Amino acid sequence: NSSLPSLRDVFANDFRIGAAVNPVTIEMQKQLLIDHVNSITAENHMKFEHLQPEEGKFTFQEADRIVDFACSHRMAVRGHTLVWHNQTPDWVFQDGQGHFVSRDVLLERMKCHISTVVRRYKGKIYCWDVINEAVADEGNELLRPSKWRQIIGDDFMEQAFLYAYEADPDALLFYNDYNECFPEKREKIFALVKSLRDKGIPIHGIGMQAHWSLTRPSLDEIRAAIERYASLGVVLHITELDVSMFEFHDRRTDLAAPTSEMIERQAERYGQIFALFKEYRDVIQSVTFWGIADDHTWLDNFPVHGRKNWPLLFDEQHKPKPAFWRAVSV
Ligand SMILES: O[C@@H]1[C@@H](O)[C@H](O[C@@H]2CO[C@@H](O)[C@H](O)[C@H]2O)OC[C@H]1O
Ligand code: NA
Repeated sequence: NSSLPSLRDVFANDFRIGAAVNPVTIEMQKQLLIDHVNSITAENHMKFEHLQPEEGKFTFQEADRIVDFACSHRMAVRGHTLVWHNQTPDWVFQDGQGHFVSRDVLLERMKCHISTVVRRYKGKIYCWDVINEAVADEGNELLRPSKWRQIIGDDFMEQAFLYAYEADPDALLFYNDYNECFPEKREKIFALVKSLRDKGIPIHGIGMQAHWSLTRPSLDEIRAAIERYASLGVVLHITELDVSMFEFHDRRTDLAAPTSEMIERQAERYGQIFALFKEYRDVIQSVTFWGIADDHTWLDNFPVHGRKNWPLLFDEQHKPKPAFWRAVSV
C-alpha cells in the first residue's frame, strides 16, 4: 500500500470519495479510511431508531463518535437519514392507546426529531438524506406505502424538507433512493423531485444509492439517469455504491469465494462506472461506497441471509482488488 494511489486524491478534481461506517468498522478499517476517503456516512447510527429509540430519549453517542472521527481527519459527513419507512420505532406513529396519531401530531414529532438531530450536527454535517426511498419500487403507483404517508398525507415530504431547511439552511438536502436507473422508477423519482422543486421546496440534490450488480443497470441506463436528474438543476451524489457478485435472481449460498470471471467482470464494471462518473464530474459531487473493504458489507446478509459477497474495491485483508486498479485509472 505504500505506493498505492489514494482514492480521494485521484478524484480530487472530480468528487469526494466516501465510505459508510459504524464505530466498530472505523476501528477495524481505520487505516483504509484514513488513506482513501474524505467523506463519511453512518451506515446505521443516524437513522431514526438509533437516534430517538423512545420519545424524548435521544442516543447520540454512536453518531457522535462517527462525527468525531470524520472531523479529526478532515472528512466531510453525509447525514443518513431522517424520514424513511424503515428503521423507525413504532412509538413515532402511535398514541397512548396504541392507535395511530393524527397528521398534526406526527408533523410535530417529525419536526422535533429533525430539528433536534440537524441542529446538533449543524456546521459538521454538510448534507442530509431527508427523505429515503419514498418512491414505489414496484407497481404503477408513484409512492410506496408508509406510516408517514398514511398519517400525514402525500405532502409529508414537502414538510420534511421544509423542517430540515429551517433547522440548517446551509445544508444540502437530498431525496435518496435505489434502483434509481431503471427507466420506470427513474421517471417516478424525476417526476417527484420536479414537482417538489416546482413548488419551491428546498430539495437540493438527488442521492443515487447505486446498489448495483455486475449487469444491472446498464451503462446507458446510468448515463440516462444522471442526465435526467441533472436536468432538474440538482446536485448529484452516488450515495451507497457497491457492486454485488450476485444478480437479483441469484440467491445461491454455496459460493465460498468469487470466481476469477466474477472478479474480472467486477473490475471491468467498476472501471466503466467510474469512467462514466468522471465524465459527469460537473454534476456529480460525491461518490460514497456502502463500506470500504469486503470484510464488512450488508450484502453478506441481504437479500440472502448468511452468505458472503465481495462488492468493494478492497478485499477482506484490506488489499486492493483488480477493481481498484481499473477504478483509479480512468
Ligand atoms: O446494516 C444494514 C445497513 O447497511 C442497511 O443500510 C441500508 C441499505 O439499503 C439502502 O437502501 C438504505 O438507504 C441503507 O440505509 O440498512 C439495514 C442495516 O441492517
Ligand atoms: Na464534481
